[PDB]
Amino acid sequence: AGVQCTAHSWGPGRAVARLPRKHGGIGAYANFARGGHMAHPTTVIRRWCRKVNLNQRRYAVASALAASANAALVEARGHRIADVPSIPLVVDTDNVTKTKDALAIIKAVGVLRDVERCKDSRHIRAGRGKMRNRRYITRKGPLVIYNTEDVARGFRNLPGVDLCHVSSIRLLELAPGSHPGRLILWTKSAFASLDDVYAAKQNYTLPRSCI
Amino acid sequence: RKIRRRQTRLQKAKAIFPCPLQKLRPSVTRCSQKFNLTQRIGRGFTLRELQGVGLSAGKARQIGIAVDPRRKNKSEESVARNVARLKEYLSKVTIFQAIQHQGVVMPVVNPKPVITTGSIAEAKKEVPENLFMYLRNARTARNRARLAKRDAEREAAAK
Amino acid sequence: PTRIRKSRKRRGHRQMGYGRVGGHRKHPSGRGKAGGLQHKRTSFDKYHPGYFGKLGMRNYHVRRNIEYNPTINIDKIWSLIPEEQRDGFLQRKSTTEAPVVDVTRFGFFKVLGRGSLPQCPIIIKARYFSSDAEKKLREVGGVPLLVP
Amino acid sequence: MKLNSAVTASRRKCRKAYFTANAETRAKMMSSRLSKELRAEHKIKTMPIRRGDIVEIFTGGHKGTGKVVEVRRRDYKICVEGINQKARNPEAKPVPYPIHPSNCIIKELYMNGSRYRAIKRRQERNAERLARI
RNA sequence: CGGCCCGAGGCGGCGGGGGCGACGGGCGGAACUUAAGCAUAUCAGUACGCCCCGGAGGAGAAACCAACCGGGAUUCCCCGUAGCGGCGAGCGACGCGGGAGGAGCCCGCCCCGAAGGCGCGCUGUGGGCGCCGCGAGGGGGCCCGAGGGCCCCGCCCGAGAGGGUGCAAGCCCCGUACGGCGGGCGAGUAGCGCUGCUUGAGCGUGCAGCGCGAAGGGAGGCGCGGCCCUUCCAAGGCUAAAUACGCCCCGGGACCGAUAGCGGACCAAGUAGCGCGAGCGAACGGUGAAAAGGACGCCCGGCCGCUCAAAAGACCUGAACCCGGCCGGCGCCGGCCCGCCGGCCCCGUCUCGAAACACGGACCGAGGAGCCACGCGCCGCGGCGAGCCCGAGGGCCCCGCGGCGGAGCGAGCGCGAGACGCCCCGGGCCCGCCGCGCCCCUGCGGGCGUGC
RNA sequence: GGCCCCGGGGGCGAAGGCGGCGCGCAGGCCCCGCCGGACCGGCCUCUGGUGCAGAUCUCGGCAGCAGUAGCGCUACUCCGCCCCCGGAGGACUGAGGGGGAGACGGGUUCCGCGGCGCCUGCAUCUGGCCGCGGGUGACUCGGGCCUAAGCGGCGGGUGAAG
RNA sequence: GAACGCCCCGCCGGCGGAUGCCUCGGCCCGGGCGGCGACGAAGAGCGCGGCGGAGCGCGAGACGCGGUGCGGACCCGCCCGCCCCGAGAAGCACCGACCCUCGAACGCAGCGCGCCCGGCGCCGCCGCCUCGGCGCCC
Ligand SMILES: [K+]
Ligand SMILES: [K+]
Ligand SMILES: [K+]
Ligand SMILES: [K+]
Ligand SMILES: [K+]
Ligand SMILES: [K+]
Ligand SMILES: [K+]
Ligand SMILES: [K+]
Ligand SMILES: [K+]
Ligand SMILES: [K+]
Ligand SMILES: [K+]
Ligand SMILES: [K+]
Ligand SMILES: [K+]
Ligand SMILES: [K+]
Ligand SMILES: [K+]
Ligand SMILES: [K+]
Ligand SMILES: [K+]
Ligand SMILES: [K+]
Ligand SMILES: [K+]
Ligand SMILES: [K+]
Ligand SMILES: [K+]
Ligand SMILES: [K+]
Ligand SMILES: [K+]
Ligand SMILES: [K+]
Ligand SMILES: [K+]
Ligand SMILES: [K+]
Ligand SMILES: [K+]
Ligand SMILES: [K+]
Ligand SMILES: [K+]
Ligand SMILES: [K+]
Ligand SMILES: [K+]
Ligand SMILES: [K+]
Ligand SMILES: [K+]
Ligand SMILES: [K+]
Ligand SMILES: [K+]
Ligand SMILES: [K+]
Ligand SMILES: [K+]
Ligand SMILES: [K+]
Ligand SMILES: [K+]
Ligand SMILES: [K+]
Ligand SMILES: [K+]
Ligand SMILES: [K+]
Ligand SMILES: [K+]
Ligand SMILES: [K+]
Ligand SMILES: [K+]
Ligand SMILES: [K+]
Ligand SMILES: [K+]
Ligand SMILES: [K+]
Ligand SMILES: [K+]
Ligand SMILES: [K+]
Ligand SMILES: [K+]
Ligand SMILES: [Mg+2]
Ligand SMILES: [Mg+2]
Ligand SMILES: [Mg+2]
Ligand SMILES: [Mg+2]
Ligand SMILES: [Mg+2]
Ligand SMILES: [Mg+2]
Ligand SMILES: [Mg+2]
Ligand SMILES: [Mg+2]
Ligand SMILES: [Mg+2]
Ligand SMILES: [Mg+2]
Ligand SMILES: [Mg+2]
Ligand SMILES: [Mg+2]
Ligand SMILES: [Mg+2]
Ligand SMILES: [Mg+2]
Ligand SMILES: [Mg+2]
Ligand SMILES: [Mg+2]
Ligand SMILES: [Mg+2]
Ligand SMILES: [Mg+2]
Ligand SMILES: [Mg+2]
Ligand SMILES: [Mg+2]
Repeated sequence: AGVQCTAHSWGPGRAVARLPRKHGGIGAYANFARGGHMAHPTTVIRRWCRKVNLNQRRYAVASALAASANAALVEARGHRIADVPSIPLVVDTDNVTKTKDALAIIKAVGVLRDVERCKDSRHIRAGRGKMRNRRYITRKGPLVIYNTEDVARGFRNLPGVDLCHVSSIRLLELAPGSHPGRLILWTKSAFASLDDVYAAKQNYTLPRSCI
Repeated sequence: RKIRRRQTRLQKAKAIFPCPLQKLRPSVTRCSQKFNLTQRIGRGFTLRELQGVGLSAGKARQIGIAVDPRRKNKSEESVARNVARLKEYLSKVTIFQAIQHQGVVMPVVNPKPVITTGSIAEAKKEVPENLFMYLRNARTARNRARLAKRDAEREAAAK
Repeated sequence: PTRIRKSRKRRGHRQMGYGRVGGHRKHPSGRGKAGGLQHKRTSFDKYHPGYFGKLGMRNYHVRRNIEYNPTINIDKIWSLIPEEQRDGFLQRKSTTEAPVVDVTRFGFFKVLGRGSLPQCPIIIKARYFSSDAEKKLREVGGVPLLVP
Repeated sequence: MKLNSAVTASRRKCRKAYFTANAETRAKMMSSRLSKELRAEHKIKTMPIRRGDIVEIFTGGHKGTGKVVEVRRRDYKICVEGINQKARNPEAKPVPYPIHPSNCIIKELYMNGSRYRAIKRRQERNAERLARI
């Protein structure tokens, strides 16, 4: 881009500035010329990824989970927890396959306003981003973690809900916006296999608790 | 690329069910002085090793064993280890709801070293009193002989 | 991140920290390491002794694993023994039951003599020994052995 | 959430698909409801619009019922009878205000052999689905 | 006059030729540039020119590596210094180790001799993913030109990816989730001498011309001659996979948003136009929901008014510079209500020194210049700590070798550190390199000391 | 990337434009009135092609100067009634022609009817301009044939090839 | 003094096309595919619509012809045409044909000519027909 045309400087003595010019006299090949190249063109060899040690990744997951179990950081993160029995919220659901029954459980436990918060917040974003396949924004609600129980087909449709199998937990889902305290609806089996998961992590011990 | 290769080996596994993806390969010793005491997977079994158990090159190839007629054994322990491997594999093979083995067949494992015991008295008779002097004599054996010859030549020529 | 860097605190300053009398030009000293004997000799002599010239014999192809040679000190010999049996070996020091340590199994060839050993007999099997390693071991009642 | 990966969720590609569509797709794109009575009778929810159908309009500034005189497939609109721009003369001709087919419910259908057959085809397929579910 | 040998014209069937901005193979082959000059060197075995295939190609089953308690055709990925060099500037492989993939074979020679593919051949044949289709579920009241808006009460949801519709729609329409069909072993050779190119290959890495020219031979990173050892069989041939890639089709994106992004978003861009020619090469996107794209009347283009929410009338909004008509008055800072008094050289730049008769700059808008990759040093912070570690690869999760650190010193044969100390600085002593008393065992070897 | 307490502000009027007050040392921010007619943000964390008076800068528009400088080939006049057409007068080109025709180059400029939006540096009712129709006929003229100076081809020869 | 010029105390007009919002276009990554030609390619010229300039398409069978399936009311203007339990407009997919001049370009040439009543280019392989030689022999 900018370098397919043919241009050379005219030199001094013709009462014009010394940039390269196309046959005819039009400016070219400068970042300050219309139709010139970039001063420093962008290139795909930019280092796009970054490295993190394995302990540090695990420690981030565990600190995000620790944050998830506080009735103060969950309320200060943004969710609606006024009518919930407990913040470590373990509910036996068995198999939910109909959105109507999944909504029924969420109501019967008390997470109905978080999902209504998510549902009534869908809008069109403020900028250029709506020409680039990011037209709508919705807020985020509860995260359901499951182990042995078919639930995704009953929970997925609901606005502001995400699904996570307990053996592979995602830090970007635990701390959306890089803010730690997410509201988590736990299946009984997932909440009971958590310690087994940390035992399956090999030559790993959890960091020391402090004051 | 990771997904592409996984799809290719899945297709091949279906095609050749219930054979394994891999051939039986021998256990061999790594080449350096630095990698001297541990084993790894080789290319094929020697004809001496096959003569150990009976099979011919064609017959072993048919029942699924890599055969390398260019390799030659370097000792008798090589043979004993690999004939044990062949013999045990031929034990564990069936020939025609069957089970398709995965990964490398009979992986090689290198055990961690354990500690042993003994007697000071029987240890001592194996070594002289001054081991460092013993070793130093062996280390400098050749150089001293050249110097000795040079001295004897000095005196001989100078009569 | 571009937004925390020195270069953008210089918007509206004409020259960008490079000076008005001197300025920013292409290569006012030359490219690379050139000039080390002529106009950079003060730098090269202050900071890089023995950068110019030749030293010693040359080998047209070095055998890396021939010349490889790992080593262990005698203050490390007792940590190759697992933790759960040293207490017993120390309590029942025996001429008839003595711990045997083979250091080529752990990947060392020569045994040097830095440090000291606990008061307990022990056989050590290596491929070569140093004089005071032998001295200290035979002083605590151990035996040096040569292993194939 | 979509799952099928041969189908774009790209606004540029979707808008270019909506324009520059071929005639059969455009005709299918120009559908409308059947009324409740025809829904009961034919057991079908939607049909492509046609000349000779009687349509009842809402949600617009031109509300009424009339017969489909013309179909403007380039524009995706339909010229209905009686629904016009307010003219200037007392004499001058009518000029149709173009209605978009999704602003209507079809009230009475033009029938012929092809219409009958395609409706029965669609019923049998919906029955296959209802037997599966 | 017939056969065999070496040729000539014609006829029949079959094959070749040209084409491509990549990837691949074979040749020929620069200079700018760096060395702060410049010849060797570097750039670069690159640009460019010529030839040749394919869907890949090339390479390939040891005249290999090694020195081990040894491996074992080819390709590709991870990993890391021997050496070359105005020994300057610069340049630079590889084995061992961890993975992807894995596959082996036959001609000449020798035996049979036409057993063959029989108008030939004994001058030797033959055998040993794409195509279909169904597809749920919202009203009532305000108001607007128009309800996808506001208020209140609901349904579908394996479907709340999205596009359209007169203003933000799961339920107005297309789609979206859930499924069906196809499915006995190679001669003008190897090698050698002279010369030219090439390589990290250094008294030769690989190639070539010419002269000479073998029999058992080749190799073991320093030459010559002799004796050994270890390991292979050149001068003939075939071969899948793991690997690389433009055009065109398909999907995605923290990318650009009309002077940007391709030169090219506009029914007619490599177009119009320019050059004898090789070749050079623009500018130009947007009415309105609907063309409803402008009634009637009056003067002789204008005025009235007409469509429409609105002229938005050749069209979205419609800034600046600059200008015309009406109205008011006659440079910055400060005091005072206001035309007085006081202060005030043209900025930017190079420079000892600029208001300079030093240079740039009529005005206005939009654009316009320390970013990225790799390497080196130091500092800060996080995790773990005599340890540490998302190689490659295999099943935002799980498993995963090197490597670096842990001991130094010496050209090298090689030898090889405890004794003190909150920390820092100094002293002392220990290890190696260079030298020297004395004692001895297995001896130009061990021990014990002295010195810069 | 998040939050914005029954789920952030918007045709009961978004972004932008033109004037005016207020806050801040300042970079700047906030509100009101008029235009406009569909999108926009405050706080936390993340990213960069991130801020103009100058470069004889690039592209576009455009002022004073200014109603300024400027508009060879002897020549027109009267009437019908324009530099066009007609009649009458007065002149010119001066047979190496401001005449009549070909070769090359141009390519429809040719003809008839109609016209004045562009052009015809003044005008035009003129026209090589614009619209619509038309138009070049060979035994004997030329080309086709012959050869000139030349150019190509030739079993082959040479070169890494072309 | 007026006027010219200048500043704006405000109200309207011009000229110009910035800013804002929008986007059937670019660019980057990944995945497919890897499919031309003497049976005449790539490319070039000329011609073809009822009223037809450009671009797409097509080739004297020319803005297209036929066969098999699907589809089922239109065909941008003016005209035609179709309309129906099949009578068939738009549209889609495969398959069969037509396919002017030049071009690897093939009777010579490039627009003009032939030799002969089939037709008439170069190289190579295998066969075959007809032949030459003071090659070797008979
Ligand atoms: K260029
Ligand atoms: K200049
Ligand atoms: K200049
Ligand atoms: K451009
Ligand atoms: K770690
Ligand atoms: K993590
Ligand atoms: K904005
Ligand atoms: K500086
Ligand atoms: K300086
Ligand atoms: K310089
Ligand atoms: K330089
Ligand atoms: K340099
Ligand atoms: K130097
Ligand atoms: K030297
Ligand atoms: K070259
Ligand atoms: K050069
Ligand atoms: K030079
Ligand atoms: K040079
Ligand atoms: K040079
Ligand atoms: K050099
Ligand atoms: K060079
Ligand atoms: K130098
Ligand atoms: K494998
Ligand atoms: K609608
Ligand atoms: K020979
Ligand atoms: K030779
Ligand atoms: K070299
Ligand atoms: K050298
Ligand atoms: K010679
Ligand atoms: K050697
Ligand atoms: K060598
Ligand atoms: K050598
Ligand atoms: K351009
Ligand atoms: K200056
Ligand atoms: K100067
Ligand atoms: K000066
Ligand atoms: K100045
Ligand atoms: K100055
Ligand atoms: K002056
Ligand atoms: K002056
Ligand atoms: K002056
Ligand atoms: K100056
Ligand atoms: K001057
Ligand atoms: K100057
Ligand atoms: K000046
Ligand atoms: K790491
Ligand atoms: K030394
Ligand atoms: K950007
Ligand atoms: K003037
Ligand atoms: K006329
Ligand atoms: K040649
Ligand atoms: Mg210039
Ligand atoms: Mg550009
Ligand atoms: Mg300063
Ligand atoms: Mg300087
Ligand atoms: Mg000097
Ligand atoms: Mg130089
Ligand atoms: Mg080089
Ligand atoms: Mg190949
Ligand atoms: Mg070289
Ligand atoms: Mg552009
Ligand atoms: Mg406007
Ligand atoms: Mg000037
Ligand atoms: Mg600007
Ligand atoms: Mg910039
Ligand atoms: Mg400046
Ligand atoms: Mg005269
Ligand atoms: Mg004329
Ligand atoms: Mg004029
Ligand atoms: Mg004649
Ligand atoms: Mg045309």
